[PDB]
Amino acid sequence: IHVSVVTPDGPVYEDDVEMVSVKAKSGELGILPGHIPLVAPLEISAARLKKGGKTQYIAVSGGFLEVRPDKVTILAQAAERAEDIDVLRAKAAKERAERRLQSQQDDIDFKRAELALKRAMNRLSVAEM
Amino acid sequence: ASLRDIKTRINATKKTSQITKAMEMVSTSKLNRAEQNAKSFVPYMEKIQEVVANVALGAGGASHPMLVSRPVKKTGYLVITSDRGLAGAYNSNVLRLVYQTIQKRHASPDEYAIIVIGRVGLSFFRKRNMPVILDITRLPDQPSFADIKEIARKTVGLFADGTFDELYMYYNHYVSAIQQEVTERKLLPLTDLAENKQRTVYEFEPSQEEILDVLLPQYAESLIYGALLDAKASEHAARMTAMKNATDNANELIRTLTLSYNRARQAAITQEITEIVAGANAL
Amino acid sequence: PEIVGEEHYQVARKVQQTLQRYKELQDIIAILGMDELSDEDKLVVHRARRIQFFLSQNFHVAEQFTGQPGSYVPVKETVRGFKEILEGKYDHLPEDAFRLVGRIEEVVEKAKAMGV
Amino acid sequence: PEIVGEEHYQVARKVQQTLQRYKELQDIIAILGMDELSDEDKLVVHRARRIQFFLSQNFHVAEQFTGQPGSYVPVKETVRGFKEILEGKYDHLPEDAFRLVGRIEEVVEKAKAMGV
Amino acid sequence: GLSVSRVGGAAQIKAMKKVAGTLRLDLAAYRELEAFAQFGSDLDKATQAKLARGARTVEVLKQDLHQPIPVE
Amino acid sequence: GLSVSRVGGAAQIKAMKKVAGTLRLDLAAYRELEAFAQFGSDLDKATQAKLARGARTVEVLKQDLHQPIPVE
Amino acid sequence: ALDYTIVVTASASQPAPLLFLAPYAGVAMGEYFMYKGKHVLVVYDDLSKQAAAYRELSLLLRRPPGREAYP
Amino acid sequence: ALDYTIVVTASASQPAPLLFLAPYAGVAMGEYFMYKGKHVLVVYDDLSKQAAAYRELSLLLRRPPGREAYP
Repeated sequence: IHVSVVTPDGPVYEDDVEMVSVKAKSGELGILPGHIPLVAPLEISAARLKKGGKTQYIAVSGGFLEVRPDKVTILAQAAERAEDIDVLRAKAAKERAERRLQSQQDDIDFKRAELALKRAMNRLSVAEM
Repeated sequence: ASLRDIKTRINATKKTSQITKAMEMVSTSKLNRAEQNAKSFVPYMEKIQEVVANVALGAGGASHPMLVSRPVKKTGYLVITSDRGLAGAYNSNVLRLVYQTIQKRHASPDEYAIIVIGRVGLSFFRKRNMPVILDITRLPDQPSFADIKEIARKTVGLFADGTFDELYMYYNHYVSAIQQEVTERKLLPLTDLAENKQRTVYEFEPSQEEILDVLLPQYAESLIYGALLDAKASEHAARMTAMKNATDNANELIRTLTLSYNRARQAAITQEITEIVAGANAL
Repeated sequence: PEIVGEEHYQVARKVQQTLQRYKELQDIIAILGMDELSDEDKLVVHRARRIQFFLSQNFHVAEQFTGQPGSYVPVKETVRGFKEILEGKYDHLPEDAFRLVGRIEEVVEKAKAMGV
Repeated sequence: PEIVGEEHYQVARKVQQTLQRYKELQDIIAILGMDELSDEDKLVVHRARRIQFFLSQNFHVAEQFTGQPGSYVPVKETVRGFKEILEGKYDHLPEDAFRLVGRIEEVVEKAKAMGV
Repeated sequence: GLSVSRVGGAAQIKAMKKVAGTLRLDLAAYRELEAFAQFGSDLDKATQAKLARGARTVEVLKQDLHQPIPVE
Repeated sequence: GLSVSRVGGAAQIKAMKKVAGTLRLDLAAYRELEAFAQFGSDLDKATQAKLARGARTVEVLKQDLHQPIPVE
Repeated sequence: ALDYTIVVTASASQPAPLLFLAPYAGVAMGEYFMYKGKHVLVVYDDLSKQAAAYRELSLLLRRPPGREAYP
Repeated sequence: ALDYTIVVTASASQPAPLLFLAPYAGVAMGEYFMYKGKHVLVVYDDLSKQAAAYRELSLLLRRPPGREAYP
C-alpha cells in the first residue's frame, strides 16, 4: 500500500501513496498494491510518487528497493526531497562543509575545557601542601 | 602545617571539582544525543537485517564471496577508538584486546592489516609499529553517515580485492552507562546469520547475484555504522563516568584537606597565643 | 661515586629519579587516575610501585611478628636487583610479589608461588 | 566618574575589560594557537595588543639611553587615543608604531615612517 | 549567598516581599551554575533559562554611586 | 624561575649577556609549557620543539660535584 | 544629606582613646533622639580600627591580653 | 563482676587535681595485689582527660606550655 523511505540518519518521507515508479539498475519499474515481493537495487535517480493527484519526487543515493504487497520500503543512504539530482550533490557538499566545521568545533570545545583542567591540576601540583 | 598552603590546595582542588562536574554534565548531554542518534539508526538496521536474512539464507545464495569463507592468508582489523581522551578505560581496553588478539595468533607483521577509527588508536599502532592502512580521524560527537561511509566502502572494496580474506570489529558495547563491554564482532564473511522466525520468498529483478553485489556492501557499511554509533555512545558514557569519579575523588581530597586545615588552624592560633602570652609574661 | 662506586651511584640516583617522578604524579593519579598518563609516565608508575615495594624487606627481628624467617641482602645483590628492575626485566610479575622479600631470586620464587 | 568624568571612566573601564578578556585566552593562544580561536576573539586579542603596546611611553629620563626625547601626555589626549583605538580607527596600523610613543599622532607618524 | 539578614522578611514592604523571594532563588541557581557556564550546551530549558535569568539578575542589581532608587 | 638576581645583567660579562638573554627565555617557555605535558591528549609540533629545546636546556644546566667551569 | 546627619570623626593621627570613644559618642548622640521618639541611623566605619585602638590602650595599660593580644 | 573489681571514679565536675591523681590511685591499688603475687587488670577510661586536667593544673601553676598547650 504505502511507501516508506528510510536512511541511516533517520526516516524521511512516509506517506500513503499507491503509485511509485522508481528506476532500478535494470530499468524502469511500476508498483501498485497487490504487487509480488520484488527486490531491486536502485540507481542514483529520483522516485516518482504520483498517486495523490500530483507527483512527488524523492531522490535516492545508494538506493535499494524492498516492495511488499503490504507496503513499499526504500533503503536509501541519501534521501533529499527536491530531487533534481544536482541538488543531492550540492547538499552533500553543503553538509560536508557543515560536518567539517562541526568536527572542528567539537574538538576545540573539548580542548578548551581540557586546558582549564590541566591548569587547575597544575595549581594542585604547584601548591603541593 | 603551613595553613595558607593548605588553603590554596583546597581552592585548587575545588576548582578541579568544578571543571570535572561541568565535563560530566557536557558528556551527559552528549550521551543523550548519542542515544537519540542510535535510536534513529535502529529501523534502517532492522530492515537491512530482514532483507539480508531473507535473501542470503534462501535458495542457496552462498555463491557470493562475502557469504562463503575463503581460505585465510591475511586478516583485517577494524578498531574503533576515540579521537579525544578523558574517557577512562575505553581506549585502553579496546587497544589491549586488539593487541592481545593480534600478537596471540599471527606472529608476523605481513599477516594482518589494521583500520583504526580515532587518533588514540592511530597513535597506539604507530607507537607499536603496526600497519594503519586506513586511518581517518576527527569525527564529530554525533557522527553522520557519509564520513564513516567513505572509509566503510574503502574497507569493503579492499576486502573485495582479495586482500583481507576476513576482518573483525572492536568497539565498546554501551549497555547502561557504567560497564562499556568490549566486543569482538566478526564483520564479514557473513557466516553468522539468522532468519527472522518467518520468511517470505522474494523475486530478484536483475538476478540474485547483482542484488547480492549491491546489497552486501551496504549491509557491511550498516554494520560498521551501527558499531560506530554504539562505540560513540559508550565513549560519551565512559567520559561521563570518568568525570563523575574525578569529582568524587576531588571531594574526598577536599574533606581530608579541610580536616588537615582545621588541625593547622588550631595549631596556628595556639602557637600565636602562646607567643603573645610568653612575651607578656616576659615583662 | 668515589666512595661507593659508579654503578651503585647510577642505580641509586635512577631509583630516586623514578620515585620522585612517581611522587610528582600522585595528584593526577589520585584525582584523574592511571588513565591519562602519557605512556611513559605509566611506565614510571609501573616500575616505581615495584621499586617502592622491593625496598621493603623481611627482618630477622620481624620473625616474631609474622613468622617469615627474614633475610640479609649483600650490597651487590640489591644493586643488581634494582638494576634489573630499572631495566624492565620484571615488568611481567605482579607488584605484591615484591613485598617483604630479600633478593630477586626470592621475588621470582614468590611470584611463581603466587601463580605467575 | 564623579572624579575623572564619564568619558574617562568609560574608556578606562573598556580598556580594563578588553585586557581582562585578553588575560583569559593566554593559555589558549600559547597552546592551541591563533588559527583555532574564533574570528570574534581574535579581534579582541587584536585590539588588546594594540592597546597593550600603546600603554608604553618614551620617557624624558630615558632620552640619554635611546636618543628619543620623551613626552608628557595630558589626560584628554590619552583618553582620546584609547577611545580611538577602542572604536577601531587604528586596526590597519601594525602591531608596532604603538610601541614607545606619546600621542596617537605619533602613532600615525611612526606608522608612516614604517611605510604603512 | 553569603550575606544574610536575620530580621529580614519582616524588614520589607509587602510589595518587595511578594517579589524578592524568587530573585533569591534565581541568584542561587545562577551562582551555583556560573562556574559551569563557560562551555557546553548542557540543557535546553532547564539550565540555559536559569543562566539567562541570573545573568540578567546580576545586571538588574547593579547601581552607580549617589543614586538611591526609591522603593516602588 | 623563583631565583632572582637583583643586580643581574650588570654582573655578567658582555658575552654572557648576549648568550644567556635567550637561555632565560627558552627555560621560562619550557617551565610554562611543561605544565600542559603532564597528562592529556598531546601538544602540537611547535611547542613540542620548544619542550625539546627546554629539556636540552635543563641537561645543559646540570653539573657535577666540585667541577667549576670557566666562563669562556 | 547634611541637613539631618551628625559626623563624628576620630582619624588615624588622633590618639587611640578618641578612636576608642568615637562609637560611644555615636550612640550617646543617637540615644537622645531615640528616647525622644525619633528614628536614628548610626554608621560605624571600621569598628576593627576601634578594636585595634582598644587593644593598644589595654596593652599600654598592661592589661592581660587574649587572642591576637586583644583583651 | 564486683566480686573482683574496684572502681576509682573522678568525674567531670571534680577538680583537675583529683583527675590528675585518679590513675595513680588505681595503680597504687593494683600494686598491692601485684607485689603479693596476684594478677591485676587496670583500665583507664580516657587518659586524654587526665592529660587535659594536668594541662589545666600546669597552666594554673603558670608553667610555659608546649604544643597543643600541653606542658
